Amino acid sequence: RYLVDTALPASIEAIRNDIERMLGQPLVAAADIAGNTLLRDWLAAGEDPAQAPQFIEYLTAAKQRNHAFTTLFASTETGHYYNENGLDRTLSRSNPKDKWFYGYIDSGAERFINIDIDGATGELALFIDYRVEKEGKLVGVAGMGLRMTELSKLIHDFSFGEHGKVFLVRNDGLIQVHPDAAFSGKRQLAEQLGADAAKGVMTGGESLRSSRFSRDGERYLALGLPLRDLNWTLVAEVPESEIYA
Ligand SMILES: O=c1[nH]c(=O)c2[nH]c(=O)[nH]c2[nH]1
Repeated sequence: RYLVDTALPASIEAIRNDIERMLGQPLVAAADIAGNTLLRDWLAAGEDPAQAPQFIEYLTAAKQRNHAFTTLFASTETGHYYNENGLDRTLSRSNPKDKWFYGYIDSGAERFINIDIDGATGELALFIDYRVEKEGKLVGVAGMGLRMTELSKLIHDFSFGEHGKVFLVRNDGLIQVHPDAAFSGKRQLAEQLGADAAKGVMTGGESLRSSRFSRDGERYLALGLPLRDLNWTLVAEVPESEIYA
C-alpha cells in the first residue's frame, strides 16, 4: 500500500514492461534458432559441409533481422562453434574460456542467460542460449548475443527525473545491466544501495518492493519489481524529493 495511489508504481511497471518487450525479442528469436528442426537434424547428422553455407546464411539473416550482436550454434559432439560468419573454433572442457558451454549442457537447464566475452570478437555480451535436442539426446546449443554497451545505453534511457536510475539485477544481487556500462555484470546491488536497501528490494513477492536508504545524508527510495520471464529484478533509485513531480 506504499505509493499505491502515486504514479510511481505504474511508472516502474511501464518501464519493466518495455524492458521485457525489448529483451523478449532476443529471448524469442534465440529460442527459434535452437528449436529449428532443420538445424537440429543437420547437427544430429554430423554437420554435412554441403549444407553448412546455408545454415550460416540462416544465422546471418537471424542476426540482422533481430538486430543482434551475434548468433550462433555449437555441436555437443564435435565441440564445433559456429557464428554468423562460419565455423569459428572448437570448444574444449580443458579450456576455462569455454566453461559456459560445458556448465550449461551439464546443467540440463532449458535456457542459459549469461554475460560473457564473445570468443570470436572479445566484446562483452549478454548471451541467451538454448538446448538443441533430438529424440531426447542433446546435439547442440544455439542462441544469440547482445552487445553489453547497447544494453547499458537502453537501460540509461529509462532514467527518469533528475536522478532517477534503473538497474537490472540478477536475483542473487549482481547488477546485470547498469546505466554506466563499466559496472554491468560487475557491481553488487549493495555497492549501489547499501546492504539494507539491497536486501529490502531483493526480498519480497511479485509486487513492488521498496526500501529507504541514505546517500551522504540524502534520503533515497529504492524500488523493485521482478521480471516475469527472467530470474532478474528491475531496481530503481530515486531521491525522496523526486518522488512527486
Ligand atoms: O555464455 C556464453 N554463451 C555463448 O553463447 C557464448 N559464445 C561465446 O563466444 N561465449 C559465450 N558465452
